Parts: sequence; C-alpha cells; structure tokens
Amino acid sequence: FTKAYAFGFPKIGEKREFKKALEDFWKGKITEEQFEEEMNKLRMYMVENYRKNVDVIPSNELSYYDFVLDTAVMVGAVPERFGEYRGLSTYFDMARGGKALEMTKFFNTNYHYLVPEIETEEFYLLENKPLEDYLFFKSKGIETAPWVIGPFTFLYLSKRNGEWIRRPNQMEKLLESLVSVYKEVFEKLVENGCKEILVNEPAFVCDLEKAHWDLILNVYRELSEFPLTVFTYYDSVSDYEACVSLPVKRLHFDFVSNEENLKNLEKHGFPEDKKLVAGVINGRQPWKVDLRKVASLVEKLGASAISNSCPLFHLPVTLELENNLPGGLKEKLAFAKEKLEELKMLKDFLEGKTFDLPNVSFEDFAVDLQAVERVRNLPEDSFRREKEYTERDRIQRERLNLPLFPTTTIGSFPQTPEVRKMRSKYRKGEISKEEYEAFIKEQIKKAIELQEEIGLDVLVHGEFERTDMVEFFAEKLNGIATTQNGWVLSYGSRCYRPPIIYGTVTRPEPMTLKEITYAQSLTEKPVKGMLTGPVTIMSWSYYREDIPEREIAYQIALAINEEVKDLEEAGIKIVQIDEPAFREKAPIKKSKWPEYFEWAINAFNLAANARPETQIHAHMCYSDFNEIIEYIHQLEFDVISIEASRSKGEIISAFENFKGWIKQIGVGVWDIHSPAVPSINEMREIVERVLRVLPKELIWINPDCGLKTRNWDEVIPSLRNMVALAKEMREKFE
Ligand SMILES: OC[C@@H](O)[C@@H](O)CO
Repeated sequence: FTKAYAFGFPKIGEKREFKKALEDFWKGKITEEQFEEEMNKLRMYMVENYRKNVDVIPSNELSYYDFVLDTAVMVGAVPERFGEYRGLSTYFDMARGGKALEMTKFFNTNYHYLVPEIETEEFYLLENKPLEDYLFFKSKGIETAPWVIGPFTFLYLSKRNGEWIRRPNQMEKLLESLVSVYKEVFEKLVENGCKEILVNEPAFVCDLEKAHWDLILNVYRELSEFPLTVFTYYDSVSDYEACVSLPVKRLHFDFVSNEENLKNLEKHGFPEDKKLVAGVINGRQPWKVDLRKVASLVEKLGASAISNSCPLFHLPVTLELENNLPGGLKEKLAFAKEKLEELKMLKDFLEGKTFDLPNVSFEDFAVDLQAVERVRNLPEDSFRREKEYTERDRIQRERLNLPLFPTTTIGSFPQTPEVRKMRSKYRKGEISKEEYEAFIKEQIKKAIELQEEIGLDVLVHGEFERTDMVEFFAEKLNGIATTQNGWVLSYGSRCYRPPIIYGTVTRPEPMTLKEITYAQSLTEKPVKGMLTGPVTIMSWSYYREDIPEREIAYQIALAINEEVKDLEEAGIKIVQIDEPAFREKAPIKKSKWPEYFEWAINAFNLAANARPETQIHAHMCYSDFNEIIEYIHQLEFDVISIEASRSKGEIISAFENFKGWIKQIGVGVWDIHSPAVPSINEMREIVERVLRVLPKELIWINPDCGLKTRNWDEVIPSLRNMVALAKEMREKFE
C-alpha cells in the first residue's frame, strides 16, 4: 500500500468560475449567498478531482482571496482600521481597496499573498474555518484533512510595525500565544473526527538560524498530540537533522526543486519513529515525467507515501482542451489534473496493481543545435560592452543633447476602452493585421504629439499594442508556445497564462521595429525602444528542465540582443530593458544568490550588449536596493530608473552609499498606484533628497512605474507638473 497525497489543486475552476464569482459579487451582480453557492460547487469539483487520484483529500483550500489572509483572520489578526470583523465585507476590505493589507510575492513564485499586520501580542480564535470546511465535507460523507499554514511560516510572512517578524527574538513571544490558538483549532477538529491535518511550513526552506529551529522544535512539541503531517517546499529544508527530529509522525519533503534534501537524507538517514512523504511530482513545471524513474526514487527511499513536491496551484487546471499547441508539445505536457493522474499511476505501479508505466523522453524535441552552440561557445565579449561607462557616457550625451534633469516616462500609457476593444477584435480576427496596425499607428501619433505638447525630453510609443509584457514577446519568439486556457492564479481574481518555453529560443523576425521606428519618425526627440529582459521572460513562463536555467536565459538574451541591434540599425538612440525578475526570480535562500546572480547578470548584459553610442536604460520598480546593489552595479546599463515617491527619495540611500557609483538614475517622483495628481512641491521634495549626495548630472525625472493602470485625465496633469518641476530644478541648480 502506497498512501498518496496531493495539495494545492487549483481553485479557479476549468471555466474560471472562481474569477467570475468573485467579480460578479464585487460588482453587485450576485448576492453573498449566491457567491457562496458557487464556491461550494468548486469545493466539490476539487475534492472530486482528488478522490479519483489520491488517498488523502485536503480541505480548507478554497480561499476567497488569500490563504495567508485566511490564517490571519483565523487567529484574530485583523488591524484596528477595519473595526470589528463582520465577515466577507471586512475580508474583502482587508484584501482590496484603500485600506487593504500589503500584497507581496509568496516566496519565489508568481502567486501573491496578503501580509498580515500584527498589532497585538495576543492571538485568539476569531473564526475556525478549518473546522467549517471539515464539517461541510463530512456532511457530504467525505473525510478530509484540513490544509493550514503552519505557525512559524505564518509569522515569518507577517509584519509588526512595518518590519518582518523574522528574528527569533521577534517571534518567540508571539509564538506561544499563536500556537495556543492552533492548539484550540486542532483540538476541535480532532473532537469532530478529523484524522489528519496538513500543516504547511515552507518557511523551513529559508536560510534559518539554528535559533529558529530551537523555536520551531518547542512549537511542535506543544502540538505533538495532534495528527499532523508537515509539508515543506520550494527548496531544501535549512536544517535537515533539526527538521527530522521534530515531534511529528509524518513529514513531507520536496525532492524536486532541490538536490540537498535527498543528499542529506542519504547521509543522515530518516528517523524510524516517523513516516516520509515523498514530494516527487513537480508543481512548478508542466512536464510529463518518467514515472519509472520517479518510482525508483520512492523505492530507494523506502517511502510509504508520495505526493506533489509543491502546491499544484502554480499550474493551470487541465491540458485537455489545449489542441492548438505546436506539433508534439501537448503529448509532453501535464497540468494540475494530469499531475494528480500521474500520482495515481505511480501509486498503482508502486503497489503492484500495474506493471507498466508510459515511457517519457524528449531531450532532442524542438532543439535547434545551431542556435544552441551559438550560445554554448559564448566568448566573453558578448557579455561586456565595447567601452566602459565613462567613455559611453561622453558619446551618448553628445549624441542626445539633453538638458539637466531630463524628463521621460518608463512604461505603457493608459488604454482607453477603444484601445482594448481593437486589441480584442484583432485577437478574435474581427479585423485584419493591417487594420490593427493602422489603429496602433494612430494611438502612437496621438501619444507622441501629446508628449511633445506636454514637453517631455525622451519619449515612448505607449505600448498600446501590448497587454502582458511577457506574452507580447513570447508570441514572437520561436521555442515558446502560448496556451488558450492555461490560466494560473496570480492573486485575488487576477489570472495569467504563463507561456511555455518548450525548446531552443530564437527570434525569427524583428519584434518591435515597426512601432518604434514609426514613433521616432514623428519627432526629433529621442524615442525609447522598449523590451523585456531575459530573466523576466522565463520567470513568467514554464520552461524545459533538461537544460540548465542559465542556458535558456542566454538563449533568450541573445534573441533580445538581436532586437537591440535591429533597433540600433534603425537609428534608435535609447533602449530600455525591463528586468523586474532580476530580484524576483532569485532563490528563496539568499545563500544561493551568488550562483543565481552570476547568470542573471550575464543574461541581462548579453541582452544589453549594445554599441557605445546606444544608451541602455534598466528599469525595476523595487521598493529598496540595499540587498542587491552589488549585483545591480554589475549590470551594464547606462541609466537605471527606480520608484522613489513612496520613500520620498530615501530609497536613494543604497546608491549614495555605494562607493564609486557614477551611473545615471531615473528618479520616480510620482506614485502611479494613486489616482491623485502629485503637486510640484511633493515631487520637489523627492528630487531634492536625491540630490543630497549624488551629482546633479546623474538625475532624470520620471514617474514611478508604468502608467497603464491610470486614466488620461490623471496622467496628463501629473506629467505637466513633472515637466514644470524639472524646469524649476534646472533654474535652481543652473
Ligand atoms: O526568504 C523568503 C522571503 O524573502 C519571502 O520570499 C517569503 O515569501
């Protein structure tokens, strides 16, 4: 007998019933009772999928917005600004709106959770959702195992007075209080017949201190009387011996995202007093795997149970209807539903109920050797630009002829309903390619003339022809496919369809030349080429695992550099490369950052390997650069734009303290997440702060980030104020 587990199955539904329910309810289209009924249908669909494939059925997974927020509500962590917790009304206020909790990435994934704000030192059982869901399924004659976020990870993902609660001394006191509530929840479950509880502790894979583990041991000793099964994923646990010594009867390890868990288990063994649950089916990638190979790992480990490595919600629901993928790709893929079926196959095989498993091997599939070696024989010169910054700077400035404190923007422009409809009609084939392009040309012209009128120094074409930055390029690159319904939850009701890098990546034709060249033909002002970095493209896409990550990254980077070269040839003087994944794609373990940044840096530089006369702008809307400034410094950009409104310019500290910093900085002086129009005085405070140490010639003035989420009536007046401010600064520091 091989007990099979599974967790994190997508909640959105095959027809995206979840997204529609949430949105209809918010718009007032349906009632709370109707919203609930729809959610229960999804609940049944989920456990139905589980029941057909695995032995242990999870419950408490259908979150109405975020499971971390659900955990906070469970323990009473509701900020005072929300008043008494009413229910859904309060829940969504904490989730979205002007008073909502901060939203941030869940570990190193594309799912975003809500950051609990701990205002009190005493937790209490506000709502027992785990019990609620457990009883709901029991009433349907279905035994389930509540899926909950463990107490250590919960605090680890939370903040107290604006700071993370991550040091042992910051966690210790709160934990005793927190575990007491968990104890109450667990006791009630057991009293009601609950046989197993799935506790998620992914924080165990962070670079923890031995002091953290001392705290964790004490936490679980207090919960040793409950039927707990602890899961860890996204990487190897930070202290194997300490982890396996925890007083829990069942322990799960992710044997997919890392090799350390296995090596450590082979070297130190695994306790006889507890059972191992082998996470052997990947939840982060959509590739079919040779179940005979997986089977051998499980057999060597003598593991009594199996399951996916990490939550399945990082994958789309089903591959079933994906019948328009490039030839041969569909047969090598497997989404959430198929991953569950793989666990069933593995279970049956391991129990001798079957003696055969489908063969899986496609190493040569979609592999373009000529392009591969083009990257494998990479000579240093493709990673370092011809001349050093100081020399390039001299050449660029004489070429650009820009004033002190030049102004520009750094992203998309707002998209009217008309722009959206045209893109729609185009995708549906309602209109021709020539027709769509003509429309785009019109929007670009209007945008260019508007910037001219407003008085900006460096212009952008608006990107009215793009929706998702990564999808835009994925559709133009060979080796990358896009799905029709491969939806994956990002947060709340927001879903995205990750592209699939299934083979060697190359750029067959120019991807952005027509729009950029056209925009530039309308003005004497320099117009920016706008591209997305290599690491960002793969960060938002699924990709082959039988090739090192850095190779895929360099392949993409080379393709991007070809675009850069075509832009240069076309006379484009400035090229911006947005690489938000530079930090966002970094390992959860900062101890693994050296190896990661080595190639992330090389990938960007390969993509940005432009002629000395070509000004390269790197763009990243990070809230702080203190922990990565040393890596940033190795990127061969000429200008780097940052968001400085939130910190009122204090984010500049990482730059003024970097000895030898001499590159230009595009200072964001306007928060594009607010409809409010920044006053000239507000922006002035920011620029003045930035000018405290750094020389004035390094500074550019621009908005914080893209503008596509704002309306024109907000953008125009803010842009004019930005120009007015820059003009003022020039007179002052003339
Ligand atoms: O160390 C992991 C931390 O930086 C966050 O990604 C957790 O969500």
